[PDB]
Amino acid sequence: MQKRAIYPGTFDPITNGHIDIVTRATQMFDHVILAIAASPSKKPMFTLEERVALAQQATAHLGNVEVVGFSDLMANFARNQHATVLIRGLRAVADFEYEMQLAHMNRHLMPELESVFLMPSKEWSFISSSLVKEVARHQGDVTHFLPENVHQALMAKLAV
Amino acid sequence: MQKRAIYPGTFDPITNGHIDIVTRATQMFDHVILAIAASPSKKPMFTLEERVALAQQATAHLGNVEVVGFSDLMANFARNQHATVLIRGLRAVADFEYEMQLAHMNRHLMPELESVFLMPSKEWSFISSSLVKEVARHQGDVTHFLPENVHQALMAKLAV
Amino acid sequence: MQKRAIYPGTFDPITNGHIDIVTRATQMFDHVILAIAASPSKKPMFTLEERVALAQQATAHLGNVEVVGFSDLMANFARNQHATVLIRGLRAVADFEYEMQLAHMNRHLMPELESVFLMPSKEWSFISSSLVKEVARHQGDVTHFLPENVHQALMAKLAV
Amino acid sequence: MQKRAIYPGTFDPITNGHIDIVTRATQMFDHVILAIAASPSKKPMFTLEERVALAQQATAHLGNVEVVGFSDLMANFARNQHATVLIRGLRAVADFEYEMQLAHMNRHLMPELESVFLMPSKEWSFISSSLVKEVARHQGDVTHFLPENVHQALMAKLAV
Amino acid sequence: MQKRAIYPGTFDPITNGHIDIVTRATQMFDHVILAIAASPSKKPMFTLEERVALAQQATAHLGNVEVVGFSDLMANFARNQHATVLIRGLRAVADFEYEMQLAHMNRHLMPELESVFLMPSKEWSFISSSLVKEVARHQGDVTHFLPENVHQALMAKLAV
Amino acid sequence: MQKRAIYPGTFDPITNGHIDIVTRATQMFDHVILAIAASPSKKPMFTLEERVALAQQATAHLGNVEVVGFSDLMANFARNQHATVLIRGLRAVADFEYEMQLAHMNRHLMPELESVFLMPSKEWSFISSSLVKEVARHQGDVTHFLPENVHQALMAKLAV
Ligand SMILES: COc1ccc(Oc2cccc([C@@H](C)Nc3nc4n(n3)C(=O)CC(C)=N4)c2)cc1
Ligand SMILES: COc1ccc(Oc2cccc([C@@H](C)Nc3nc4n(n3)C(=O)CC(C)=N4)c2)cc1
Ligand SMILES: COc1ccc(Oc2cccc([C@@H](C)Nc3nc4n(n3)C(=O)CC(C)=N4)c2)cc1
Ligand SMILES: COc1ccc(Oc2cccc([C@@H](C)Nc3nc4n(n3)C(=O)CC(C)=N4)c2)cc1
Ligand SMILES: COc1ccc(Oc2cccc([C@@H](C)Nc3nc4n(n3)C(=O)CC(C)=N4)c2)cc1
Ligand SMILES: COc1ccc(Oc2cccc([C@@H](C)Nc3nc4n(n3)C(=O)CC(C)=N4)c2)cc1
Repeated sequence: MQKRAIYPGTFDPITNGHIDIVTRATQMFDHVILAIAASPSKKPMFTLEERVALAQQATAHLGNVEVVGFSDLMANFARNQHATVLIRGLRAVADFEYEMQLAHMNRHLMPELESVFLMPSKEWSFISSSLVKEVARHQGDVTHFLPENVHQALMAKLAV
Repeated sequence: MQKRAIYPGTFDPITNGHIDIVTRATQMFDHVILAIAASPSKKPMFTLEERVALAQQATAHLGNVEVVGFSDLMANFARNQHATVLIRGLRAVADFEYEMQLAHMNRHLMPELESVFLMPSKEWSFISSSLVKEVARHQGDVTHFLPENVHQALMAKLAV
Repeated sequence: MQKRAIYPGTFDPITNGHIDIVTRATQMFDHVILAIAASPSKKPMFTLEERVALAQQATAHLGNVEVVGFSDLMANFARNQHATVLIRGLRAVADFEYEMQLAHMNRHLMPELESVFLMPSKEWSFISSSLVKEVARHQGDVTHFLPENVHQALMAKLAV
Repeated sequence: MQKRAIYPGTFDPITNGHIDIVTRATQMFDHVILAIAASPSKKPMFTLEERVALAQQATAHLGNVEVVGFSDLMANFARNQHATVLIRGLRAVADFEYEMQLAHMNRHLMPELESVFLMPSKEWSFISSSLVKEVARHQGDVTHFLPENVHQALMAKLAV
Repeated sequence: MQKRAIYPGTFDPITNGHIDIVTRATQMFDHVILAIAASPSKKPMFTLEERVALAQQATAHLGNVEVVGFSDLMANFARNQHATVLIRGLRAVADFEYEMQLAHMNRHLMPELESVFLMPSKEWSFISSSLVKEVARHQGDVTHFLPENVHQALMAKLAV
Repeated sequence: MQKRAIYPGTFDPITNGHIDIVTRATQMFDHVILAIAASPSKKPMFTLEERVALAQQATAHLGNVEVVGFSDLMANFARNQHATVLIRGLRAVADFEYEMQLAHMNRHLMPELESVFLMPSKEWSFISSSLVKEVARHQGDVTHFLPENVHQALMAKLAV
């Protein structure tokens, strides 16, 4: 069906939970666009360029992933990427309720973009980019939760 | 029973979800005070005066609605408006849990002010003022979710 | 106003949580119909005649409560009773989810019947007729959760 | 791709919510197996032969749907059918919790079967086969929630 | 300290999730009573004598565990056993809601019994005795979720 | 078992809900460290020194409580305090979901630190330090929710 899926988010930084979801998406769809939202208003730890480079390196082993950045309305960027599948990761109820609101909003903005929720391994079901950054800024060991390239970049960013 | 109900919130800006709730309240109670909290600390998109004017225009077709602004403790403002009914809208679990805490707190502050939860149409069960503003600031079409006067005011506010 | 409200359920048996909710309803509506479903509850410990007599005695002090048995679809009975307000009690998240489904269904069946959710005192926010029956059947003290007449009828029921 | 997806359940009876989910699945996968469990549902109102015939007629317009009965563990049937995608529908939080448990269990049983959660239209986000049956058995109108053939079979079933 | 803790349930059958919770309890309290309810579970697959023998063998390596059958209200048995700590396991939101209701009820029945909630490993955070039984009865592999003796008894039970 | 428990948080300011939890912990464990996180990035109302002094005065009647401040990773501070028990308070689902993520993270950081959740009285099940501060800054009466010393300090802080 030459299916194109988009997996959007801030990925600040991309975690093993995100790698898990994008890997599951590549096994299901022909082409996956991992889309990184700039979102400067949220004051990200890494620049958009840094996040794109980290995600490209962390997904280099998957042949059907394309990493790109965007500052647009996500649904407009998905239409412009010719995506018909919108990948979401399902971890907690609080995330699920907010994802339900976003999916109904995205369906009003682009009805042909089908929201699909994938479930990560139990190993990453309790992690987030925010939680990993919080632990790391207090010098806690987060090597288990991030791709090697990302872990070294996070340590460097926090070292000033 | 000459019942007076208060429907408080930031209404920044008032949405079709809020119009739905206030319409249901006017069919049940003799007089409904739609109470707009100034809350400058939360940095609202619209000034309190702008929110009051938008809500007055959006509820002008309902004869038993009175739009007012407040900066007081909500329960003190409700007592001062002679309200005995406190209208809340019920959409998601995250909102419900926080509304439960506020209702127990409001009952300690003013036990005769009865919290009543009304449920909006399925059409507005996944929207919020925050979500509409987020979509609009990324140029997404939010005409369906707001009264006409509000939609034009929101576009003007974002146009700088 | 001259609002007619209906508060339906199995009330098997009526608890202090139900008395709390029906009391709050009588403070805001002119007439409250406490509607007892003829259908068996998940138990069903008390017969309809027992449930009606217990509810009548336990609400006798409330001048604007009418206790009535019904066997139809609740909305069909609410319609024939000219009720325009449907009282529901909200204790927790599990309650909320199921009550939201029922409220959207009741609105489809009878749109002129408005669902209103009231919150009981913290005192009764963790009880149900089911829990009370399980504890009492297993020789636990439930005196605090019931009107005196219900406590007497429950002891009589468990003795035989 | 040539992806084979399975959408299992009791479908007792198949509703407009199930038609919505199976339609979305046919738009993203080459072949969709709508798998009907031989096991009784919490009711079980319609026999397996009735459930299959109703689902076949209600999905006849979808060229890539195959309606099939099964009695094994769902994952055992998905495995023998060479399905690599497992379609689930997500309506609310109560659904989510139980579906998460089942998805982790299905991944343990058949890791090559990827669980995918789709969201139905807001129109069907508050219905289930169970709720439809309870309303219809109690003389309530459920026409809007069902395909025409199912509505006809349900009236015939309740008449006898 | 000399704290006596009680960990009650049907344990039909005892799983690796229950072993995980009882092990954590033995690491913090001097004596742990693993209390098996004589009452049938939603199934009830194993008889009380089978449930006790299985739990005894599966906890034999833990020196401070005492496996005991009971038929009374749990709090009545905890009281007579001089337990001051009541062990509960928390896996998900559905568990949490019901456990909160039970904990407030147990505190009313026996205030000197303190409810303590422990979290199992992520490995067992999505299993229950009910789910294990449904999968095994339908010819699914549940070996990973059970102690070896329980796995052997379950195969023997399903064979006849 | 000479058990040492740590009860960490921002306690900005310590409430009657926190006093309830720490009192339950002192009845179960030999020594309880009430650990106050500095967290200057969150812009606390009270300085770390003020929070420590308020908590010491509010827990002076409990002989086995030690109040200390920390700016470290919480798990490292717990190891350095020789704690093997981590006290958490369980009020709402939103808190529970976040507490589940923190407990799995804390278990990866310090597996021998056992997270234990205690449930406060129904009286404090709907309060938080944030909610009390919000009500107080709008001049609402919060005397019921705080120890006397804390209430007077909060009034003084808000009086400028
Ligand atoms: C499931 O819905 C998603 C998923 C990921 C998304 O990625 C991000 C993350 C941060 C910032 C942005 C910015 C650049 N654009 C954007 N587009 C939106 N935004 N924000 C909303 O707030 C709501 C909405 C429906 N569409 C996008 C956006 C929406
Ligand atoms: C259901 O309870 C509600 C509903 C709507 C409300 O409206 C707002 C919105 C934003 C700001 C304010 C300010 C001006 N006054 C206020 N009064 C409060 N506030 N804040 C709380 O934070 C908590 C509380 C119990 N009472 C009021 C307040 C409370
Ligand atoms: C908030 O909705 C309510 C509230 C209380 C109710 O009372 C009961 C309790 C038990 C049994 C019945 C029987 C006699 N009639 C009935 N009417 C229904 N029923 N069952 C459903 O299952 C679903 C539905 C939407 N309407 C009514 C019914 C519906
Ligand atoms: C998302 O998991 C699903 C989805 C739909 C399913 O369909 C049904 C419905 C009713 C009855 C059955 C019977 C025939 N087989 C079955 N297979 C199971 N069963 N029961 C469980 O209880 C748990 C489990 C993980 N697998 C299947 C089964 C599992
Ligand atoms: C956390 O509360 C618990 C935990 C485990 C328990 O174990 C079981 C399991 C199944 C059956 C029973 C029977 C024998 N006694 C019992 N005691 C109860 N029961 N049932 C209730 O239904 C509610 C309640 C508060 N106390 C006990 C009981 C209560
Ligand atoms: C149940 O887990 C808890 C409970 C209370 C805590 O106390 C606080 C409160 C605010 C600030 C801090 C700072 C000083 N240290 C810290 N340590 C952390 N932090 N932050 C996280 O964000 C996540 C995490 C797993 N460990 C600690 C921290 C974690």
